[PDB]
Amino acid sequence: SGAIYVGNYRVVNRHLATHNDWANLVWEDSSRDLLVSSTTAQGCDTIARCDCQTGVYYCSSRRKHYPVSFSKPSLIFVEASEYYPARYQSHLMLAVGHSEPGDCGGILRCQHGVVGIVSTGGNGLVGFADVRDLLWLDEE
Ligand SMILES: NC(=O)[C@H]1CCCN(C(=O)C2(O)CCSCC2)C1
Ligand SMILES: [Zn+2]
Repeated sequence: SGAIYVGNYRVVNRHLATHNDWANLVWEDSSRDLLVSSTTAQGCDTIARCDCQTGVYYCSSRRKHYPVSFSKPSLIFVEASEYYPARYQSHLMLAVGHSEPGDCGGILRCQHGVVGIVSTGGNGLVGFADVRDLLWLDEE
């Protein structure tokens, strides 16, 4: 579990969104595994606006932050899970690291701020849903 809290937005994995998230919906995209809901309180996270390919992510199944090198956001084939069939997920970045079911929502960050959240795992790989292109998270 986990979310990004920027401005009056809460960014979560679409597959982990709550009823309150759907009842206060701003935007959602199944192909990216992302959903954004509105919040009453202002958040403290800042979004990175950069092309970094190195950063650090939080892994809840290890209680640890790990430095990683990650690929550029791309269209990657993801195997069937309890939440999605086998399909192409867009704006996904891969790295070598631990990610088991429950690690989704952990933040990946670089020197500029939040880059994205854990969205996929298994096989000694971890995939992150990028948020750096969502410029509207910085306004309204
Ligand atoms: N964004 C997605 O399509 C993910 C939905 C949840 C499940 N996804 C995963 O990668 C695993 O849970 C599969 C079992 S091993 C741990 C990682 C894919
Ligand atoms: Zn950066």
